[PDB]
Amino acid sequence: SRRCPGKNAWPELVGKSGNMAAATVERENRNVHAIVLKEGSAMTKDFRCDRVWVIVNDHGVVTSVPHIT
Repeated sequence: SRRCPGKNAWPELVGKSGNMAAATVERENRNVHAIVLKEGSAMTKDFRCDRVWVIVNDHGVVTSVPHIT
């Protein structure tokens, strides 16, 4: 059993504002929730469909792929 509804990764978000990214996740996937954080943020590592990490740079730009994590 490992198949959650909604997209699990938004590679196309790489390069977009952490806000637009998180929004895209919660919007495109109403079954998940995205959180905004910068590169190196002390965040969980486990897997959570309702949780999507939005890693952005000092400019608030999504540098890492926002995927169900």
